[PDB]
Amino acid sequence: SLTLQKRLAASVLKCGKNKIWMDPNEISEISLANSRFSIRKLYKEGLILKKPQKVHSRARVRLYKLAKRKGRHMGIGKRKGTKNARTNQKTLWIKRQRVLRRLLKRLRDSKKVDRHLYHSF
Amino acid sequence: GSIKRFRLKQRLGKCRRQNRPVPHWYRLKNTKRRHWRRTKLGL
Amino acid sequence: PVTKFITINLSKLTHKVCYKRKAPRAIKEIRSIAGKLMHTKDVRLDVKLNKFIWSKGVRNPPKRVRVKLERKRNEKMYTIVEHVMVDSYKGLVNEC
Amino acid sequence: GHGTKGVVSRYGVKRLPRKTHRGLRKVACIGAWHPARVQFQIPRHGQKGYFHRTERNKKIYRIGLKTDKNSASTDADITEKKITPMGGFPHYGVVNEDFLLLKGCVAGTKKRPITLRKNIVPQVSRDALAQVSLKFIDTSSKIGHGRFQTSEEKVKYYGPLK
RNA sequence: ACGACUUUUUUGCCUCAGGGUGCUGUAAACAUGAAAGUAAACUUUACGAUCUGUUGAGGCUUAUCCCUAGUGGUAAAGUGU
RNA sequence: AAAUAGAAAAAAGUAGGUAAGGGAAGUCGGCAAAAUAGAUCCGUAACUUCGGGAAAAGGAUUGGCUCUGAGGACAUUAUGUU
RNA sequence: ACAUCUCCCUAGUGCAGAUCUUGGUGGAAGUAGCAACUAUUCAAAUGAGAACUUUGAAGACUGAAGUGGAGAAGGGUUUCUU
RNA sequence: UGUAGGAGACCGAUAGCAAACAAGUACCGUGAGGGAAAGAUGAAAUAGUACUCAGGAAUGAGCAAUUAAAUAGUACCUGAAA
Repeated sequence: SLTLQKRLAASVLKCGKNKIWMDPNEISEISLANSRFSIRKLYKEGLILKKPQKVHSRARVRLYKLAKRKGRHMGIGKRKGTKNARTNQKTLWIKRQRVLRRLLKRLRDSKKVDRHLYHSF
Repeated sequence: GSIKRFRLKQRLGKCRRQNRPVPHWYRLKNTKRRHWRRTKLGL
Repeated sequence: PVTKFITINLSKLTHKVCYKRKAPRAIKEIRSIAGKLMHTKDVRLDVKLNKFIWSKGVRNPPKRVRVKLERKRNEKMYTIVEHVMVDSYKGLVNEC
Repeated sequence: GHGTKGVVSRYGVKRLPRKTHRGLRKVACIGAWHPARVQFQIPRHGQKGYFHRTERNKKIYRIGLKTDKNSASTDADITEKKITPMGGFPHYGVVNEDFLLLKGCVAGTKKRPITLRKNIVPQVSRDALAQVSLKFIDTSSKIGHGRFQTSEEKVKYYGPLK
């Protein structure tokens, strides 16, 4: 039974049990291992491996995000959110006020308007 | 639970010590054995 | 001993059975047909053939498989069932 | 034959209401405390089909003959037809020999032997006396939805093919 | 349901395959094809959902479909009287 | 891996589906089931303690593709980089 | 270890029954049943013997409010190797 | 009542102290508490089932073998009824 070896192997590899590969050949030599030092030796030789991962690709997402950048899927049937949930009311207000207040200060400070005109605007 | 004090610790080790079967060297000149899930200590 | 190359319609053999048991049943039917044809106690089903059957998951096994049946006596009688890769199934013959 | 069937299927009783605890197709209530036995006249679960039956007074509309090359053809439609449909009968194919074209339904399955008998007494009815004049006999496919009638017609209709 | 029943076991039968009948609806592939526009030359070259052509195409059609003595098959050798 | 497996596939059960034409006429009872439902754009009554009623009612639209328009940040005095 | 009918004292002294008490045991019956939680297959190893041990190859599921990590109560050597 | 004696026209293992015994124990109850089932080989096991064969291993059998006796084989006396 490879139980013992697989528990040690997971610690040696620093990887999940489900990703440990024991070679089906020389399995007796592998099974004979009974120390972490032995398990390290097996991995070093190449008789116990960590598997390549299943790891998903961003590719499909990159295409879709490019399409969203092109504005394509922003139509009505691809909305479930409220207009507020799509883009928040506070954020839009905050953007307009901050850009306008920055603009007003820069005009006054640079002397392209006066303090009186600034305060009214 | 994980936390305990000295009297509990000593007693549990005592109960563990006690549980072990009768020695066969005595026998050639009975047993009460506890199984943990079936019979609890009741401390 | 002999090696013969045949076509099994699995769609016909899997016709009555549910999605969940379809691929298991298809495997059993392969084993049963090979066993019956070569008339052996022992039937051995290759991993490549197995992978081919299970390839489209439980719902949709291959509808037709070309299998290679080998009668082999070394008692030590058995048959080994293996897939031979083929494109069209049209015009296939059941010879050695 | 249909196997052993419940009371609804076998005998046609009305289903119990939607409410019913042990099922809509649960049986008729046998009743009677006295007499202290089930009344045999109650409908009950058991075989459906595979029963012996006499259909009576079925009219012969035509007797076909194997020898006739135009056997299922008519004077109205003179194209070559034998009784065998387009692609043959489902589960029966080619009708090999001479044949009886009989009005309406006949008990049992296709492939079954059927016994024809003369009526117990001669029949003096209008329908008995009457001389059939057929205008047409279909030979369209019953394997499909019978959209076409003969192999020649199918060839003429489509024309070019691979 | 299972028994039971219908069968057949080499002028057959099974097995696939071919052909028939159908059912679906025009495959992949390729086009020095078109196409709402796009960008890059001073009408050409890049990109483009899509549509058309090759193409009533491609697929699927016996399991309880049809035909074919077309392919390859066709064993146990057990039991009661 | 669940206190089992296999083979068969009818009744019957149980968790489900689906139904022509009718549309609650069944039944104590529309119970069950289904219809309805998200957004954007419209439109919204009786009545009211004028705050509500209200998502009333009642409507329309919604995919894919190729565009068009609107919303910043930096630095050259109208021009750029982003 | 056993009797006493020769006589007589003495008694917790005679069971079919109490839905008796206690203990054993049948018929019911190889029957009811082993029905929550998507699915397992192929080949190998082990061993006297493998659907449900182990390994590999496939197919899948849990799907970060996880059959994942950590912890409390509570359990108490259940851990771990042979 | 505790301890020590001597007793009996008492009970004889479902009786008799709850207890003839590794019993006020096991076990059960949050806890106060509740509270069992449970004796017998033979004269002698310093007579305890040797050895062989067939058995993967359990075990079985023996022309083999202890004992006066093994259908006395240690959950061992006799061994009723269902």
